Amino acid sequence: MWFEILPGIAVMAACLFIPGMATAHIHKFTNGGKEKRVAHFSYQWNLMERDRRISGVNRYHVTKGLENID
Amino acid sequence: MTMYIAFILSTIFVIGFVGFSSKPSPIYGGLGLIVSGGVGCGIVLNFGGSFLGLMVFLIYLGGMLVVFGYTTAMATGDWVIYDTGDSGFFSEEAMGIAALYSYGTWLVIVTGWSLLIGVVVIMEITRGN
Amino acid sequence: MNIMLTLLTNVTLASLLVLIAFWLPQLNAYSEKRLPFSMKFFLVAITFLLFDLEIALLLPLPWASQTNNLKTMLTMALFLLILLAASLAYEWTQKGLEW
Amino acid sequence: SRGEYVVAKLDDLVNWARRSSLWPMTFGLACCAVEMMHMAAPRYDMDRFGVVFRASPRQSDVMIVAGTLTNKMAPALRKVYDQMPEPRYVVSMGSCANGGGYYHYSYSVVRGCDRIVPVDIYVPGCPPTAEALLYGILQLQRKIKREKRLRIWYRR
Amino acid sequence: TYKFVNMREPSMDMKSVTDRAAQTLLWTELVRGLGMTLSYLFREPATINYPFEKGPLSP
Amino acid sequence: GVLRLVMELSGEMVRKCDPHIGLLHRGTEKLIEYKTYLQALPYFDRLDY
Amino acid sequence: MPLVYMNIIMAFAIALAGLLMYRSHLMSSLLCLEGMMLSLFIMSTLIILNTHFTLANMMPIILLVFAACEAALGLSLLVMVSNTYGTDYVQNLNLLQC
Amino acid sequence: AGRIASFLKNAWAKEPVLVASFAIGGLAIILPSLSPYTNYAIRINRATPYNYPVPLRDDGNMPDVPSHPQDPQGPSLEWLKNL
Amino acid sequence: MFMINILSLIIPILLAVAFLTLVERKVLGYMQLRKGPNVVGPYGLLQPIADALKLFTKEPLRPATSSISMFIIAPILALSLALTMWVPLPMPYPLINMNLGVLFMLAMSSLAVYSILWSGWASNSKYALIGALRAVAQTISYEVTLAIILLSVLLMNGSYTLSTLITTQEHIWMIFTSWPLAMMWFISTLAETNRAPFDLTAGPFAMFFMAEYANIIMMNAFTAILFLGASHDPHTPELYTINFVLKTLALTITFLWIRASYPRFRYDQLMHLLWKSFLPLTLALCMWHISLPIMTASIPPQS
Ligand SMILES: CCCCCCCCCCCCCCCCC[C@@H](O)O[C@H](CO[C@H](O)CCCCCCCCCCCCCCC)COP(=O)(O)OCC[N+](C)(C)C
Ligand SMILES: CCCCCCCCCCCCCCCCC[C@@H](O)O[C@H](CO[C@H](O)CCCCCCCCCCCCCCC)COP(=O)(O)OCC[N+](C)(C)C
Ligand SMILES: CCCCCCCC/C=C\CCCCCCCC(=O)O[C@H](COC(=O)CCCCCCC/C=C/CCCCCCCC)COP(=O)(O)OCCN
Ligand SMILES: CCCCCCCC/C=C\CCCCCCCC(=O)O[C@H](COC(=O)CCCCCCC/C=C/CCCCCCCC)COP(=O)(O)OCCN
Ligand code: SF4
Repeated sequence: MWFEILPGIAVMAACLFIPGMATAHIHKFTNGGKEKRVAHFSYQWNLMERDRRISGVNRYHVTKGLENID
Repeated sequence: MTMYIAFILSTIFVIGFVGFSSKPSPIYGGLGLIVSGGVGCGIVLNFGGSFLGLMVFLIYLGGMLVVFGYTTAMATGDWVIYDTGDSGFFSEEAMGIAALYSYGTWLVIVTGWSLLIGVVVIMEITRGN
Repeated sequence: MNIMLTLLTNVTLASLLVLIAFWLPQLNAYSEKRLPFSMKFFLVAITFLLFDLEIALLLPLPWASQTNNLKTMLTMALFLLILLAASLAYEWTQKGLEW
Repeated sequence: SRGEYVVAKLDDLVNWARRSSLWPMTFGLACCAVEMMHMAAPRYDMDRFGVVFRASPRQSDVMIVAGTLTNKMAPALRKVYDQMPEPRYVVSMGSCANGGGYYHYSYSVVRGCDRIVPVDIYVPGCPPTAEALLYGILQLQRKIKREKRLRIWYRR
Repeated sequence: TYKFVNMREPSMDMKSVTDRAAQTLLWTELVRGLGMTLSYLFREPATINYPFEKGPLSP
Repeated sequence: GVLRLVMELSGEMVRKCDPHIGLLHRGTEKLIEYKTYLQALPYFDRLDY
Repeated sequence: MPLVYMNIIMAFAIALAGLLMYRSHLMSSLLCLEGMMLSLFIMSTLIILNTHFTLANMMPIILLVFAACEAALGLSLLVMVSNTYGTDYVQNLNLLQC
Repeated sequence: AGRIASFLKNAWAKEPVLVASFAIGGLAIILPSLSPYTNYAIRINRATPYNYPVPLRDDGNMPDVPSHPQDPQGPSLEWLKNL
Repeated sequence: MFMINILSLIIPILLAVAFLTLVERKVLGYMQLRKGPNVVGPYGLLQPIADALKLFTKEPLRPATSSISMFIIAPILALSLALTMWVPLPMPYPLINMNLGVLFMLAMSSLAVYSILWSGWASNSKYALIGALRAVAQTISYEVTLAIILLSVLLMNGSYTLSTLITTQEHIWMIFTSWPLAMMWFISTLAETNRAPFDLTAGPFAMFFMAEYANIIMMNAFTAILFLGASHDPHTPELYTINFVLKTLALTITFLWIRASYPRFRYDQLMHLLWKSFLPLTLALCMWHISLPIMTASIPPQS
C-alpha cells in the first residue's frame, strides 16, 4: 500500500538530517562548546579580535571572566 | 603575505584579456571573457566590495554575456594602502549604494528615462520592414 | 579562504566523478564503431537583459528603507517600478510579446 | 585462486546491476504494441521490476520490436539499433516480428526482424499476452544473469 | 435524438463574473485535480505479484 | 504508431505538413484474394487493432 | 600609484587594441567594448572603495547599467547587419567608401 | 458613470489579472499618503543610533541639553515603547 | 575540520538525490493505481544503486565530431553549481555565513544557464541547438520574476542574510504575510527547473540528472526556508533541522504530485503566462510590499 513509499522517503530524511546536524556539532566542537560567533559589520569582528588578544591562547572562544579583573 | 594574491589575480585578468583579445572562434573569446569577468569579480570581492562584486557576477556574467552567447548561437604592494579604522554596525558600501534613492534622485530619474528610451529604441530598430 | 576551499572541493569532486564516469567504460574493449535565425527569441533575450538592468537598479531597496527620508525614497522606488511597468506595457502594445 | 574469485564476484555485481534495471525503447509498429502498453498498465506494472516506461534511444538497454516490420521501415529500425549504446539486447515480440506471421508471403514485409538485427528473446503469440511478454522480459533477465564477461577476459 | 456538448452560455452577472475571476486567480480547478489525484494515491493498487500470482484465464 | 512527417515552418508556425505513410503497409488486400472468406476474416481484426 | 591599477589599465589598453585590430566578427568588437567596460568597472570600484567615497558607490552600478544598455543596442544593430548578409563579417560592410 | 462601470465589468471578465494588478499598484501609490503611521516609521528611523552621540562642551547656556543620560531633559522613546 | 563539514554537506545531498528518484517513481506509481520498484531491494531500496552501477558501466557515446572541451565542462559546471548552491543555506547554521547570501544564490542561479547553452552548442545538431535556445529563453524569462519576487519578499526581512529569515518568522510564517508572491514563486521554481507542466525538453547524462535533481531538492529547501519559517531554539538545533527537512520533503512530494496531476504547456503558452500574467502582478505586489512597511510603520531592523 502507500506506506511502502515511506522507507525510501525515510532514507531521504536521514540523508537530509546529516548536513545541518553535522554543522551544528562541528560549530560546537571548534568554538569551545558554544555557537560559532558571527561577524558582519566589522564591529563584531573587532570584538572577536579583542577577545582573541586578551585570551592569551590565541583563541577567541576562550572567555575571560570577572576572575581576570583583579 | 600570500604571494600577492591581488597581483596574481590582476595578472590572470590581463592574461585572459590578452587571450580573448586575439578573438579566436568568438565563442572561445566569449568564454575567455567569462573567465576574465570571474577573475575581476573575484578581485572586487577580495578587495571588500561584496555587493559590487556580486553585482558584477550577476548582471554582467548572467545577463549580458549570456545574451551575447545566445545571439552568437543563433548565428554560425597590496594590503598596505588599506585603512585601520572600523565601519560601525553597518557596511559603508551598502549605505552608499542605498543612498541612490534618498541622495540620487537626479541619477534615478535620468537612468530610468534612459532605460525606457532604450526599450523604445530597441523596438524601433528591430521592427524591421 | 573557506569559500575558496568549498568551491575548489565542489569543482574537484564534480570533475573527478565525471572523469571516472567517462573513463570506466573506456577500459573494456568494445566495437568502437541551420540558417533561419528567428527574431522573436532575440527579442526575448534583449527584453530579459533590459528587465535585468532594471532589477539591478531595484536591488538596493532593503537598505533604502532606513534613510529618515522615507517620502523621497518611496517616491523614487515607486517611480522606478512605474517606469518598469511602462516599459512592459510599451513592449506589450507594440506586439513585442507575440509568437 | 583469489584472482578468479574477485572477477566472479565483480561479474555477479555487474550482471545484477544490468539485469535489475532494463530501460527499453519500444518500436510500436503494430497491434502487439497495445499489449506492450498493457504490461505498463497498473495490473502488471513493468516499472516495479526496474523496467522503465518509454526510455529514450540514447539511454536504452533493450530493444522491443512489437509489430510487423515492413520493407519501408527496416532501414529506420536498423538505424535506431545502430544508435543504441552497448550492452544492447533485442526482443522479438509476436508472430509478425518473429517470422512475418500473417503477412509472411507478402511483397512488403520483412520475414522476421532477425533479418535486420540480431535477436536475443523471441516471444510467441498473435499477440503475446502482457503476461507472456513479462515472462519474456524475465527470461531475458535470467539470460543476462547467466553471462560472464570478466571471467572470459581473465581466462583470455 | 441528439445532445449538445458545448452549447452553454456563461452568466454575465457580477457574482458569476467574480466566481470566474476567483477561479482564474486562485486556481480552484487545479486544486480539484490535485485532490482527485491525492484521493487516487490512498486506494489499493491493481498490481498483481507476478510470477507468484497469475492473471485470470478461461477454458 | 509509426509515422513520418515532413513539414515546412516559417518560425513557430506550420506552413506545410506532409505525412509519409506506408510504414505499416503489409498488403492485406492482396493477401485476402488468396484466402477464403473465413480465412480472410482475421485480417479485419488486424486492420484497426 | 600601485600595480593593480596599472594591470587594470593594461587590460583596458589591450581590449582597446583588440577592438582596433578588427580581424572579423563585429561580435568580437562588441566583446572588446564589454571587456573595456569591465575593466572600467573594476578600477572605478577599487578607487572608490579604497578612499571611502561613500556616495560614489552609486557610480559603478550606474555605469554598468548604462553600458549594458549600449550592448543591447549594439547587439540589435549586429542582428540587422547579419539580416542583410547572413554573417557578421567586418569586410561585408564595404558599400560605403571614403 | 455607466460607461466606466461597464468597462470595469468587462475588464473583470476575461482580464482579471490586469484589473487586480492595476488595483494593487494604485492602492500602493495612494495609501501611504493617507496613512498616519508613515510619520511613525520616519520617527523610528530617526531614533536608531548608528553613530556615537558626541558630547557637547558645556558653557552654562544649554538648559535643554542633559548632563547625564538619566537626566529628564532630552528626547524620549516612551512612545516607541507604547507602540 | 572544515573539509569534514564540506564532505558531510556534499555526500548526503547526492544520496538524497539518488533516493529521491526512487521516491519519485514510487509516488507516481501509487498515484497511478500501481506500485513503484519493489523487486530490487526490500522496497525498491536497491533500485538507485542498480541504476547507478548500470549507468556507470554503460559505454559513453562521444559524438566523434563535437568539441570535447565544452562537452566535458558542461556537466562540471552543472554539478559544481548545484553543489555550491547549498553552502549558504542555514539549517539552522549555514556552512558559510554570508552577509549577502541571497545575492550569491541568485548569481549562481543566473550562471546555471551556461551549462544548457554549452551542451546544446557542443551537441553538433541544429535541432538540439534550437531546443537549447528555447530552454535558455524560458529560464531567463522566469528568473527575472524569481528575482523580483525574491526582493519583494526580502523587503520584510531587512537584509539579504538567510539566517535572519529564521528570526523574521519566529511567530508567524511568511506564507500568511504574502501568499500570492508565494504562489507565483512556486510556479516560477517549477518553470526554472524545467519540471512539469514546463518539461518542454551514460556518465555525463547521469551527472546532468543528479545536477537537476539536486537543484529540485535545493529549490524546495529554499522555498521552505523563505516562506515556511521553522522555530529555532539555540540550545537544540536538531528540532529546527527536523522541521526544515520535513517541510522540504513535503514540498518535493508536492512537486511530484503536480508532475503527476497535470498536462503540459506549449512554449508560447508559458511565455505568455509569464510575460502577461506574472510580471504585471509581480510588479504591482512589489510596489505594495515596498509601500506596506512605510504605511504600517513595520520596517525591519537591520541596515
Ligand atoms: C523646474 C523645471 C520643471 C520643468 C523642467 C523639467 C526638466 C526634466 C524633468 C526632470 C526634472 C525633475 C526635477 C527633480 C530634480 C531632483 C531634486 C529635487 O526634486 O529635490 C529632490 C526631492 O525629491 C522629490 O521626491 C522628487 C520627486 C519628483 C520626481 C518623480 C517623477 C519625475 C519625472 C520627471 C521626468 C522623467 C521622465 C518623464 C516621466 C513621465 C531631493 O529630495 P530631498 O529630500 O529634498 O533632498 C535629499 C538630500 N538629503 C538626503 C540630504 C536631504
Ligand atoms: C562505498 C564503496 C562503493 C564502491 C563501488 C560499489 C557500489 C555499491 C555496492 C553495493 C551494491 C549492493 C549489491 C547487492 C545485490 C544483491 C541483491 C539480491 O537481492 O539479489 C539476489 C542474489 O543474486 C545475486 O547473487 C546477487 C549478486 C550481487 C553481487 C554479489 C556481491 C558483490 C559485492 C562486491 C562489490 C565491491 C566493489 C569493489 C570495486 C570498487 C537475487 O535477486 P535477483 O535474482 O536479482 O531477483 C530475483 C527476483 N525474484 C526474487 C522475485 C524471483
Ligand atoms: C499608474 C498606476 C500603475 C500601477 C499598477 C501597475 C502594475 C503593473 C501592471 C501594468 C504592467 C503592464 C500592463 C500593460 C497592459 C497592456 C494592455 C493590452 O494591450 O492588453 C490587452 C488586454 O488588456 C485589456 O483588456 C485592456 C485593459 C483592461 C483594463 C485594465 C485595467 C484598467 C483599470 C482597472 C483597475 C482600476 C482600479 C480597480 C477597480 C476595481 C475595484 C477594486 C490585449 O490583451 P492580449 O494579450 O493581446 O489578448 C490577445 C489574446 N486574446
Ligand atoms: C488588503 C490589501 C490586499 C492587497 C492586494 C493583494 C490581494 C491579491 C489578490 C490576487 C492574488 C492572486 C495572485 C496569484 C497569482 C495569479 C496568476 C494567474 O492567475 O495565472 C493564471 C495561470 O496560472 C496557472 O495556470 C499556473 C498553474 C501551473 C500548474 C501548477 C499547479 C498549481 C497548484 C499547485 C499548488 C500551488 C501552491 C502555491 C504555494 C506553494 C507554497 C510555497 C492565469 O492564467 P489563465 O487562466 O490561463 O489566463 C491567462 C489569459 N488571460
Ligand atoms: S503479431 Fe499478431 S497481434 Fe501483433 S500486430 Fe501482428 S497480427 Fe496483430
